Amino acid sequence: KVSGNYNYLYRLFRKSNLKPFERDISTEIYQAGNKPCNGVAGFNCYFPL
Amino acid sequence: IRGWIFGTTLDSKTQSLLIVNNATNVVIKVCEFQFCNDPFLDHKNNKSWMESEFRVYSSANNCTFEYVSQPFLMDLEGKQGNFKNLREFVFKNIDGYFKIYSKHTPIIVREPEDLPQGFSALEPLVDLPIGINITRFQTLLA
Ligand SMILES: *[C@@H]1O[C@H](CO)[C@@H](O)[C@H](O)[C@H]1NC(C)=O
Ligand SMILES: *[C@@H]1O[C@H](CO)[C@@H](O)[C@H](O)[C@H]1NC(C)=O
Ligand SMILES: *[C@@H]1O[C@H](CO)[C@@H](O)[C@H](O)[C@H]1NC(C)=O
Repeated sequence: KVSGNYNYLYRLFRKSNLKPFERDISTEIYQAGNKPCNGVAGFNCYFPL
Repeated sequence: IRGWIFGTTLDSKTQSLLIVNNATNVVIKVCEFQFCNDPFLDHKNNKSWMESEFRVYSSANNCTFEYVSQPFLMDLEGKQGNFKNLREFVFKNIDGYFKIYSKHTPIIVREPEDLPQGFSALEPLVDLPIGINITRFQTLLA
């Protein structure tokens, strides 16, 4: 789209790899460090996709 | 035994399987399911089995797979003692393909039971391109 289409999304952060021909639709905050993330957008807790 | 449930969390957070025999067909659903604590289709009377509580899941959000095919052999009514039927399956998912191998044998006359002896080979039944993660399973008494 000329303005910009956001319908196409990609997963960037994930704990482990993907086995062949395997799909993952989960969307949960991924822990970068030792700190708990009970669901936040703050330090070391980032959206996966 | 009506079927099986396969998954990893079974809490509408990750997609899951649901295989169950009914009517004169089979239904296999791959979907995000909010499974209840106790999975059954038993309960509506005292003893004559009822297919009550058809929706063992509270709700069914965005699904991915639907499939209906020819059912398996059925045993009518309820009989106790001298169980003449044995049904054995193997379930395995590799490369995003779910494989179920099925085998049925009649005239089991072993009263003490305890998983029969001898030898029998299993034939391929169906392959499903499900493509999800799998960690834990149950059995759907119903
Ligand atoms: C299975 O079939 C029975 C009888 O036709 C019906 O009552 C029941 O709702 C069906 N369940 C599913 C999940 O298709
Ligand atoms: C089993 O349930 C059905 C309805 O679900 C009822 O008509 C029948 O009488 C029940 N049988 C017994 C033995 O309770
Ligand atoms: C499937 O889920 C289990 C439990 O969360 C996990 O340990 C495993 O790594 C998962 N498989 C993947 C991510 O391929």
